[PDB]
Amino acid sequence: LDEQQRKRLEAFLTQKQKVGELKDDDFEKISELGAGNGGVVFKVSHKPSGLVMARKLIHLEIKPAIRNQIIRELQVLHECNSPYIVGFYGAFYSDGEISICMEHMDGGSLDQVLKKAGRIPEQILGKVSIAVIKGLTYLREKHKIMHRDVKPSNILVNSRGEIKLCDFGVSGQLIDAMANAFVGTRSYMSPERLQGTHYSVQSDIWSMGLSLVEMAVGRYPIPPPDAKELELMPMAIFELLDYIVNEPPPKLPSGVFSLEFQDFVNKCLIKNPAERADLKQLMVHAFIKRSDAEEVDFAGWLCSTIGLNQ
Amino acid sequence: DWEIPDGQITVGQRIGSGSFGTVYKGKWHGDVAVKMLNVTAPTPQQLQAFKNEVGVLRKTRHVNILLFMGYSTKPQLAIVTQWCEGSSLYHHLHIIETKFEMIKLIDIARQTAQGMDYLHAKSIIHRDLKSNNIFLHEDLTVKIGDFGLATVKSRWSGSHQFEQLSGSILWMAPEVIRMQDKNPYSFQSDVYAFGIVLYELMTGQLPYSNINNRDQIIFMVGRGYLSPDLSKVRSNCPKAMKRLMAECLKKKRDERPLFPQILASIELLARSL
Ligand SMILES: CNS(=O)(=O)Nc1nccc(Cc2c(C)c3ccc(Oc4ncccn4)cc3oc2=O)c1F
Ligand SMILES: Nc1ncnc2c1ncn2[C@@H]1O[C@H](COP(=O)(O)OP(=O)(O)NP(=O)(O)O)[C@@H](O)[C@H]1O
Ligand SMILES: Nc1ncnc2c1ncn2[C@@H]1O[C@H](COP(=O)(O)OP(=O)(O)NP(=O)(O)O)[C@@H](O)[C@H]1O
Ligand SMILES: [Mg+2]
Ligand SMILES: [Mg+2]
Repeated sequence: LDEQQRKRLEAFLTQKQKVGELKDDDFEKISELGAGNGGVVFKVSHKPSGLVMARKLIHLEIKPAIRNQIIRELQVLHECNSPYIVGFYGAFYSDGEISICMEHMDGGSLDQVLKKAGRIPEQILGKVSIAVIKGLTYLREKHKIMHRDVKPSNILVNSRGEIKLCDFGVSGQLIDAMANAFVGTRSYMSPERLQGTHYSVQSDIWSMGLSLVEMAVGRYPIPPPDAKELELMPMAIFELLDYIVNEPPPKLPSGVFSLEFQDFVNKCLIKNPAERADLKQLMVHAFIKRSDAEEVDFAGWLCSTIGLNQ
Repeated sequence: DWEIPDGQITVGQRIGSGSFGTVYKGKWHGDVAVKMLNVTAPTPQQLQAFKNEVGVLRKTRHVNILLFMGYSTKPQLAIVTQWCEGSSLYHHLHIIETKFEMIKLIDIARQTAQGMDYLHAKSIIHRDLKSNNIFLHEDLTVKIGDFGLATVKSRWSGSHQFEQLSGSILWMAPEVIRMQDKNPYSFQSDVYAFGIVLYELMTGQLPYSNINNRDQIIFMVGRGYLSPDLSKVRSNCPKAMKRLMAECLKKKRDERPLFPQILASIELLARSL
């Protein structure tokens, strides 16, 4: 915890104190940010305090007993205070929708940045891997919770060079309420979880590796690249799940990326969760020791990719 | 030409979105339901197949079937059906927690199979049967909606509507989950979905209540490893009803009975009670 991070952490608690009870009338809608199948997110201004925050709106059709429990369980996010976890202002329910208010990350998710970038450099993914590993560690030690949903759309970045996790399973009732959702298109779900209860933070590490491969090549790696598609450098949802379980895991191309990076993602994609590397081993991996020593300008690379000045 | 022009449909409050559209409460010689479809720019090959399916959905008038009033293409492609008061069956069982008698529960299962039997008699596969698409009109008659419409579900290439998998996974049959048949949707796939609806009525819960992973359900149900826990059927439910539920939930589709047999079963235990 360096000085520039302790400065920013303490600065967030100060603006957070300026926010009291969160009412729906206290917000003015500025612009829409994104819309997955979880909910829709807006950039809003909190009029009683002028703070600009991101407001996620989840519309669940659950009974009020389960819903009031979700709001109660989400208040643990007031305790999550790390430079690798997205800030949390307060959650509430109104007009048939749960509103989770979190800090605004003007860079967006890495899933959006990947679209504007095509591919992401290995030197940048080195810093992203450090933040995800540090983010999963803080959730594992200081709160004993998993993330359960590591994917590019849950890794958030901003213009100040920060990389943070969000949308992690903190509310057990919210996790079970989301289980009655429509089918998605792609899955980042570790093969053990697809088949029965997870192997703790190991199962989050698989998703990080699968997210790294997708951002490194600019394409969802299931199934792996076809013919000459790799030298150029519509599967069903059930077949993707059957592939992850009963097929060899994906891998980086052998010629484009360093061996330290190729071995890093290969230790993260071992189909056996026990043979898979844990946070202790990945923290001292060769690719991480190197990428941590490199002085890469992440904030400048981000604003260049989006089209803004640095 | 069952098409409705512009300025005729007063679009009002936004209600919500589902597997293939967003519903608004509209006005059109009375309250209607306007579902703005997710296929905004249809292909002229997709458009003619949609008009063809509306023609079949048009000639369907049954008491347990929501009235299909046609479509519109002026602002965007949409669907106009009858607006029904009260809550859906999903709201009653899982949100409001309405406490029906066992007689009323069996009666809901009878009218649902009755309407489904009419749809199959006219050779229409629902493809999306669930308690969300079952409304209790004035807390008496059952009304099934969101039936058919296989062409506005699963986006087109240019001329190859490959049946694509969308909807709620809790009601999808295993052969539907796999999509490895390219015509997995069948009469028995609707029968299976009807079996899950029976599980809702007889247990008061949704299936797989102890599984909170979406993709785990998709994989294990498609692999035959996972099945609804029939132990959760409440004590006061008829034995003849619990056996009928298990016949609709058979993993292989050819073992599932058809609705002429299902409706006959329900009315038999409806009398002897
Ligand atoms: C795909 N994984 S799963 O386990 O099957 N399903 C789920 N996985 C993870 C999680 C959930 C549920 C869930 C969501 C979606 C969530 C979203 C925003 C949020 O607010 C927030 N604010 C600041 C920082 C970080 N979050 C808190 C949240 O807590 C939750 O429990 C699954 F439902
Ligand atoms: N705090 C934020 N700041 C900037 N952009 C955000 C923020 N939160 C979410 N977004 C964007 O909003 C979009 C939708 O978010 P979301 O509602 O969680 O769906 P998703 O996570 O992308 N996919 P899914 O989880 O399946 O619904 C994402 O692509 C994000 O890039
Ligand atoms: N004909 C209707 N009359 C009144 N309310 C309706 C009607 N159809 C749908 N609704 C409501 O509109 C909302 C969304 O419905 P809908 O778009 O059909 O999603 P869904 O039924 O839950 N899933 P799906 O039908 O497979 O797309 C729900 O609250 C429904 O109860
Ligand atoms: Mg997300
Ligand atoms: Mg419906």
